[PDB]
Amino acid sequence: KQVSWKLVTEYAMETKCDDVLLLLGMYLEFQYSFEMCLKCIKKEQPSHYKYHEKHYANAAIFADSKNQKTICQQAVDTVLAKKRVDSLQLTREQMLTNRFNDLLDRMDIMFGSTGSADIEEWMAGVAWLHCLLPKMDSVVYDFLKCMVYNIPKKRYWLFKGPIDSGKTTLAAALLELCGGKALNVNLPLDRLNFELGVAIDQFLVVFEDVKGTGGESRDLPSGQGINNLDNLRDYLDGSVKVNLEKKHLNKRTQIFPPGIVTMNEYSVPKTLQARFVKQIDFRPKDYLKHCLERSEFLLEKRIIQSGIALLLMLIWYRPVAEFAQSIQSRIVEWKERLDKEFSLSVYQKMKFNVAMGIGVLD
Amino acid sequence: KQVSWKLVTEYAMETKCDDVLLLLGMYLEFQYSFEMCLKCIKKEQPSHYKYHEKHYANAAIFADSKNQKTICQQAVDTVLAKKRVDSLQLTREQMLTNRFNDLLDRMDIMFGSTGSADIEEWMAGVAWLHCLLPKMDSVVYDFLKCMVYNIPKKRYWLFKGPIDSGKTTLAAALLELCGGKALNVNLPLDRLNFELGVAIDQFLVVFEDVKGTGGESRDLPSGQGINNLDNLRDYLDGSVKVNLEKKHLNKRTQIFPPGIVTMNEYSVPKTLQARFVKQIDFRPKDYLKHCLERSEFLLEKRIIQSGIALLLMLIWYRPVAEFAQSIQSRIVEWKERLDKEFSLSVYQKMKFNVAMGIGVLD
Amino acid sequence: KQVSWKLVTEYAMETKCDDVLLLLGMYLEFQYSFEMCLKCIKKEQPSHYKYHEKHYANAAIFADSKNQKTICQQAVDTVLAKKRVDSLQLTREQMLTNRFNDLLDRMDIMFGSTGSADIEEWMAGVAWLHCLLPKMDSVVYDFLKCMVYNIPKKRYWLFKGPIDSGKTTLAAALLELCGGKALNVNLPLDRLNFELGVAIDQFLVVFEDVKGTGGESRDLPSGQGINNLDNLRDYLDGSVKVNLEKKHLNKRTQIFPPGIVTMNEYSVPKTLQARFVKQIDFRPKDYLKHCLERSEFLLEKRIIQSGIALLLMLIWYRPVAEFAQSIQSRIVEWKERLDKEFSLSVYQKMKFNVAMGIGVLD
Amino acid sequence: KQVSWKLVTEYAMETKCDDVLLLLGMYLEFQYSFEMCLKCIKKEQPSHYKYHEKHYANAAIFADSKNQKTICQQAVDTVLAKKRVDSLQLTREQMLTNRFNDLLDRMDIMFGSTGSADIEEWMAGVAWLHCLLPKMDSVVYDFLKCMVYNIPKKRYWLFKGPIDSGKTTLAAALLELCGGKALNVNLPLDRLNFELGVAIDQFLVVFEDVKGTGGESRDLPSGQGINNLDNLRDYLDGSVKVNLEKKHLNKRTQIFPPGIVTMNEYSVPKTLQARFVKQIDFRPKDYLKHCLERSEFLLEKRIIQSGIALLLMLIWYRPVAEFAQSIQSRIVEWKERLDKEFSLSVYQKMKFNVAMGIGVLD
Amino acid sequence: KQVSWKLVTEYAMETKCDDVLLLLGMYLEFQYSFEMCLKCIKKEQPSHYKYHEKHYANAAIFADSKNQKTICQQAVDTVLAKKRVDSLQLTREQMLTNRFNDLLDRMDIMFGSTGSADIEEWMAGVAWLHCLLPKMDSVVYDFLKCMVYNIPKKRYWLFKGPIDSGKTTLAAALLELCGGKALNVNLPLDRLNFELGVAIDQFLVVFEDVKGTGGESRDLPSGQGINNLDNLRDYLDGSVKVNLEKKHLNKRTQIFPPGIVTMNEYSVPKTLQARFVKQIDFRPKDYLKHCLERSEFLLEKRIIQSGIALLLMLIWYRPVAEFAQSIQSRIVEWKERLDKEFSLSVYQKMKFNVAMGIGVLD
DNA sequence: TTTTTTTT
Ligand SMILES: Nc1ncnc2c1ncn2[C@@H]1O[C@H](COP(=O)(O)OP(=O)(O)OP(=O)(O)O)[C@@H](O)[C@H]1O
Ligand SMILES: Nc1ncnc2c1ncn2[C@@H]1O[C@H](COP(=O)(O)OP(=O)(O)OP(=O)(O)O)[C@@H](O)[C@H]1O
Ligand SMILES: Nc1ncnc2c1ncn2[C@@H]1O[C@H](COP(=O)(O)OP(=O)(O)OP(=O)(O)O)[C@@H](O)[C@H]1O
Ligand SMILES: Nc1ncnc2c1ncn2[C@@H]1O[C@H](COP(=O)(O)OP(=O)(O)OP(=O)(O)O)[C@@H](O)[C@H]1O
Ligand SMILES: Nc1ncnc2c1ncn2[C@@H]1O[C@H](COP(=O)(O)OP(=O)(O)OP(=O)(O)O)[C@@H](O)[C@H]1O
Repeated sequence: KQVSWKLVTEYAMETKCDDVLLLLGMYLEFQYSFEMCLKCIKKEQPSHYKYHEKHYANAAIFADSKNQKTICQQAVDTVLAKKRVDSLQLTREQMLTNRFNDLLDRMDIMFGSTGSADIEEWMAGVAWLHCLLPKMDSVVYDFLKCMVYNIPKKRYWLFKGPIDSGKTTLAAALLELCGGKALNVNLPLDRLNFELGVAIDQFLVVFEDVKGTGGESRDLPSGQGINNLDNLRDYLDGSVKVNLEKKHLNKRTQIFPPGIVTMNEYSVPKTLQARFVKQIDFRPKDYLKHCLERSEFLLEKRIIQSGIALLLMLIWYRPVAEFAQSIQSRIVEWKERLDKEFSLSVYQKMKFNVAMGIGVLD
Repeated sequence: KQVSWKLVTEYAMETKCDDVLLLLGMYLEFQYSFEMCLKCIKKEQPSHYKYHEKHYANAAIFADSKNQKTICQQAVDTVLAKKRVDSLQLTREQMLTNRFNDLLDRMDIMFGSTGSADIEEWMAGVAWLHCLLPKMDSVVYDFLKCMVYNIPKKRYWLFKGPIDSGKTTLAAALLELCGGKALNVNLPLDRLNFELGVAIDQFLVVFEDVKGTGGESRDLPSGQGINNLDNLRDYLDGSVKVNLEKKHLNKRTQIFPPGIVTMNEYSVPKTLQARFVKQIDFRPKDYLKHCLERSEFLLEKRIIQSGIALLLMLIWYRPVAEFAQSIQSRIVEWKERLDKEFSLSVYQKMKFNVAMGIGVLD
Repeated sequence: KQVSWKLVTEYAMETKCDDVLLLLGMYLEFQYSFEMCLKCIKKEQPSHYKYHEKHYANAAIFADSKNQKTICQQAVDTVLAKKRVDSLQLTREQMLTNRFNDLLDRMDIMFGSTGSADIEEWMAGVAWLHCLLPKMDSVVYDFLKCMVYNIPKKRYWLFKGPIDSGKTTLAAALLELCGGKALNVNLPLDRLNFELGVAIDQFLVVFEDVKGTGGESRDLPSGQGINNLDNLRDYLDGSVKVNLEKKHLNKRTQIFPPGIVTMNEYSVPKTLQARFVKQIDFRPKDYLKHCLERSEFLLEKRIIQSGIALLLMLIWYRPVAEFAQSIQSRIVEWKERLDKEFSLSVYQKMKFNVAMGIGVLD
Repeated sequence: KQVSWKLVTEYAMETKCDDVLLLLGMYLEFQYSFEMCLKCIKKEQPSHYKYHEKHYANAAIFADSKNQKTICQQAVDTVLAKKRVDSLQLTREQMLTNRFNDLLDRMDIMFGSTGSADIEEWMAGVAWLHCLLPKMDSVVYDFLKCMVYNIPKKRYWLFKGPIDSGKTTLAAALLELCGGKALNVNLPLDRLNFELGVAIDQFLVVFEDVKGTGGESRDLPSGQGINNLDNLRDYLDGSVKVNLEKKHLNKRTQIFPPGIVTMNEYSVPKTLQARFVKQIDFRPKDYLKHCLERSEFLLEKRIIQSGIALLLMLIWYRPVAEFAQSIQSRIVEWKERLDKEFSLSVYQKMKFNVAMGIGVLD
Repeated sequence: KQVSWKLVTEYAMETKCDDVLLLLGMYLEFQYSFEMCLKCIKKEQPSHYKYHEKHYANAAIFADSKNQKTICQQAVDTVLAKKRVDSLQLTREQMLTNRFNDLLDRMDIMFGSTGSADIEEWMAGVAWLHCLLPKMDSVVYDFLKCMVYNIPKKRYWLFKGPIDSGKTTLAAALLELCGGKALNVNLPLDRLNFELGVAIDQFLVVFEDVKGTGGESRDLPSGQGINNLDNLRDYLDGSVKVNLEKKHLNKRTQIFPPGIVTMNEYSVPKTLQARFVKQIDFRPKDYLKHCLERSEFLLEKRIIQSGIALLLMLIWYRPVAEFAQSIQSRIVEWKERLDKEFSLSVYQKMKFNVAMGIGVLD
């Protein structure tokens, strides 16, 4: 009998795998009898144990094929093709709705019975982040809607304040939530053309730590990047399409994606100040620092970095109506979980602890 | 049975598709039983719902093929082959006529039953455009004739004015109208080689915001652009063929397309000035700004960037006689539709509101 | 009859071989009659004499094959696929356990019947290393655990001391034990970006011989290393992912590995100082250089640079329960072997010889 | 009836051919009958006439094949695979053993029954070489052992001497004997890195007359060598692995091979002095040049840069016991020829003619 | 029935054709019936008419095959393979002897019944060129032998003089006579580094206007000749071999070919001067110009550029015994046919017309 | 494999 290339393509679709070697390696594991597969028995990896029993029969025949890499390439192409279609057709709401479904699937596993994570420790993260800025949950919801509508000029946000004020911590969580890339515009003017190539097909971008100049009078080290951004007007305004370049590839034309800019207290030209919708000032606070000392599991597990943390904040704080209609059904079930898991006094007491600078838990 | 490679080629032809991945993805959509196809039922994409029912049977057999990417490669080459045949055998007038027929097809959707656009909003955009320069519609018509005739050493128009005077706005609409590419000349002398490669087989090009030198007397930056263009004379002149380059690919040879140059008020070599046919000055105007502040749905929907808007302006203003004979029938039909939906007084009222800096739609 | 590709795939897996030529060459050796095979009789290479008999028949048929290289390419892909899967799914603690099993296999060879090394000479190396810093074994155990947990901010160790004070030596041994790469960051600021591409998918890095500035007052030749690091805080803190560049390749995004920093006695910014978990001071000591000078077989055999010496040290000093569960069996066997091969007085004397600076062995 | 691919593969192993074109060209010769093959009859080339009569029938069918280069590519892969195996499994002593057998095999034909050379000619070369520097054979034997043992630090000798000292001429013959390369450290230190990858996999290496980087102080043109090697220590001392690079290619790590520094008499830093076991400084000598001027034969056959002469120098002087154990028989089997045919007085006569600068032969 | 690939391969060997497009073009001509072939009847090209009848049958079937370029590729490889076998194995004299046979076979045709040129005009060319410098035939005989023996240092000669010195005229004729290749030395070296790959497998190479600062006294620009060659002294010496570039094929290790350098009478370093074991100075004379002016077929038919003219000159002047041995029957055959047709007095009077600047004919 | 990117 013969290999079903179809069953491989279904697995590649369902795992969303798009490295040929990873696809190859995964599929080969299934050739042993799932009935005794230790990975199955220990429930170690969903992409294995959910699928081993189904694909076992075909994996055995695949193991005898002489065409193995060809089968994988065709499968992987199917996954890549689906992404091209989606990018050229989905609405930005649907894109975001997909991204949330992916995160919610991880949370189902992660706070599942097999899952490692402690929902309490992750809720401690939410209390800390909600403390980082006034009206934090509203600020997130505003940012998200701004990215979805992607209204020209009204597109870009500025994070400003001294080193160790958490701005990159928040940027990373947002970037994890939406998907996107960091970029570094401090380069000399030539290499920028490949930097910007990273933006190709992304949903967000984040500009790291753009060094101004003259602020070294206040110990802020001088750099080029502010002048470069001052010269990247159309990329920021997003009004017309632009051409983007990768190594060994011909240029590609699209609307440059929206995003975030982060900096120390350099002085900003009014030309550039005009382009940001919103400036958010970050400032350091001792009680957060003292709390972190006592609450170190937050850092150890990277909780405060994680888009998973922000999604819990949204689920906790914001009305069911605000979420895209299809996932509202899942959202209700998560609100129901959290309501069972915490009384509001539990949550409030945590926030109080953080404000005291005491360890979050008591 | 076997896959019909012919039917796939037909689908590629009729969608004018020329990405192998997009084609593959699209064709695989059809493999599911047509009758339940939610994309069909919700009438989401004509590129799908027109074709699914027809292609379904062959799509199922295609889904089993071990050879899928080779089948798609042949179809994509057929679409590319037709483009090259046409590029070597059409008149410049015919090319523009075909391009216009395409925009007119897109307009059927925008204002059709699916009707996602509002024709009143898009007609508001035309009012703002007809304010941007004296005799705007006459200027557009003169440029179109210039591009069709393609008279050697009389092929290029110069736009200059302050920043925020409107240059790239108007270039963007002309470029969508005719089809073409933007190019950046502010580069080191090596990178120009691959950069100018982009012009291959295009109808227009636009050289974007060419930087001069000594412009700091006007608080401009300075850069390569002007001294660099002063070398590239024969590309402007278009009297003789030239040899054009792509990455990993051999030099093509053709006449370099006609086009537009944009800049701020750098001072220009009189030699380069003599190579331009026509210079158009742009100036900021307060009432356009105040009108825009009160009319921002123009920006939000990119109306004033869009080639559809320039086509609508021509249909409103120009005699049917000026249109190429084949499309005069469609032009007459669109004129009747516009005359039905708008009085002159309504259009006059809009234009008067713009002159007063009011929101257009009172 | 026909070639079994499966048998070649097994050999490639069992030998963990990932060069197509290395694989091809060795498999061809099996075609000659194993029953006489001088390599087998002289028990020279395990990867041969363990396998020759088993694979013999298939190797003979493979010797006739008309497509040999395609077989070997498929086999090598299978080995590479296993690495990709493991890279993405193992815990760091399992990676180290695997890294240990590999070395224990090679030790079973070195000190086995083939006897190509003397365990007593290697134990001399252990004693000399143990005297290089107080509580050396506890120091090494702490270092390994630190790399295994990879707790953010708590990630980097600093080695200071005069030249020829062993800091390179110990780093080399640790790197041989764990796997990883060195890096040089005394470069100018631009080319650092390609340098840091080295770290992609490594377990450790060593920033080797960072030049400071102004140390040249103590004849420490000055350079940009220190100031480059003081920019790189985000990579060191390890709290969020970063983008790494390779030549002719796209960026790739990951957590930046933990590592070690070595320098002569330059000054440090307090900012940089705060990023280190622990500082270790190296001082040159006369009895060590004199003992080396009278025990030079150590150097000649490159013993003291070798991770095998570190593994022997851990086994000698540290409890079985402290090792990962699976390998505790091999640990027990090796303890028993070493205990039988060395009474304490032997080791005590060897240490005391080092203490006297005389040749270790007298 | 069909081409045996195996017979072609044997011939490739037999010849050790590793160029697909050479293999193809030669094997096609065998299609004519060996019975009148004039190359066979005139005994022109062994790699033909030794094999034609065996391979004849297969070569006829080979000449009718349609796949000819495909057969030959597989055969070249076999020989390259063989090298890859040996290059990784053996140690330096067996490598040298095989290396000597190769040159001994050649001498066993050059002075063989063809008479196509007379060893007498080479003995004049041997005399000139033994006059070149004292105790010459022992200096070679010491260097050979030194480069075999590759003991750390003790890895480099410095040649020194002005133009026409012969230091290049010597290094050439040693590289002929060993295999290895020379390297231009006087390259500018940023580009220099892309040459260092030449050292990959090399048994032995040489540094080309390392220029004082302020060397023109001695009226010797300056170059980066001494600046670089003042710094780049353990590439020479070979204690630990270091990393090396090529243009458009990856880095690779190795122990940097042992070798020879050469210099014209530039200023040398103490760092760079410490690298050397030996710092042999030597002169152009007048009778030597006058000898060659009267002993032109030695240059006419390039003898004084051929390692074949060094092998003969060792064969004459060195005891049989000093050589690799099995080939000691071949050492006897040469000493029989030399010590028969040339008296030590005849040998001393040649050395004396050299010492007098007289034409070596009378 | 089917194409004989063997018969095609014979034609490629017969023609010594080694371009796959040329070969394909050639063979397809034969598909028409040779019996009426105009080219045959016209006796237009020997490469055709000698072969059309023989190959017609096979060409007819070749014309229908669906893989014609595969046949031609294998055939072309057979020709390239033959060259590689000869390249390594032949004596330099034997190579030169083959080259002469080829030229003599053309002279059979040129002065044959085809009679497409007259040895009258060519002998006028001989007479003209025998004026270019004293005893020209004898000077060439030295250059040939210097090249055949290829003795180290004794491998390069320098032509010197003004412009219009004929030095390129002489270089051209020698390169044709040998079948060498050409190179320009005067580049900034890292361009030339890859270009030098051309030198692979060549009997001879030549360098045009080896120049430098030694002519900027006369304000003639410093081409990097004198810059490069004092470094590249080894390549002129030819004492030792080196590795050389190609696209696609592996780098090839060879000695450099011996060759020629030329200059427009710049200075030379004495270090470099030593490599020009001859140097010869050339200066214009007006009567030679007037002769050309009155003998213009000398230039129009390129006679005075052509190696054929040198071969004619050597046949006239040199003794039969001075040639390579086996061709001397052909040497005698042409020496007869020459003096059979020319009295010395006519040849001498031709030379006297040249010396007078009279048109050679009478 | 080159090429474009590296490399400069
Ligand atoms: N608001 C805050 N007040 C005090 N400490 C803070 C605050 N935010 C962050 N921290 C501390 O600073 C550390 C680093 O935070 P983060 O990386 O986000 O700072 P940053 O100022 O945005 O950095 P950078 O500008 O270098 O990207 C945190 O791990 C935490 O210990
Ligand atoms: N003539 C104008 N008067 C007032 N506002 C204008 C005018 N033209 C453009 N604007 C405003 O400025 C924005 C920028 O327009 P655009 O980017 O085309 O102008 P530009 O700065 O002159 O062009 P470019 O970037 O090509 O040099 C417009 O979107 C509109 O909001
Ligand atoms: N503690 C020590 N006391 C004396 N000699 C030492 C000591 N440690 C190392 N050595 C000697 O120094 C040599 C070099 O060691 P190593 O490279 O590890 O030193 P280092 O301090 O890291 O030097 P550098 O920074 O100059 O590379 C060793 O091979 C040994 O000969
Ligand atoms: N000891 C010697 N006595 C006399 N002549 C010598 C001696 N050694 C070399 N020569 C002459 O010098 C020529 C160049 O030799 P070689 O390249 O080996 O010298 P080198 O000292 O390495 O020079 P450089 O520093 O210029 O590279 C030889 O071909 C030979 O003619
Ligand atoms: N001996 C000569 N007397 C007079 N004119 C000569 C002589 N030799 C050559 N010429 C003239 O010089 C012209 C060019 O010759 P050639 O190219 O060989 O010169 P060249 O010195 O090598 O030149 P360049 O340095 O420019 O390449 C010839 O066509 C001829 O007209």
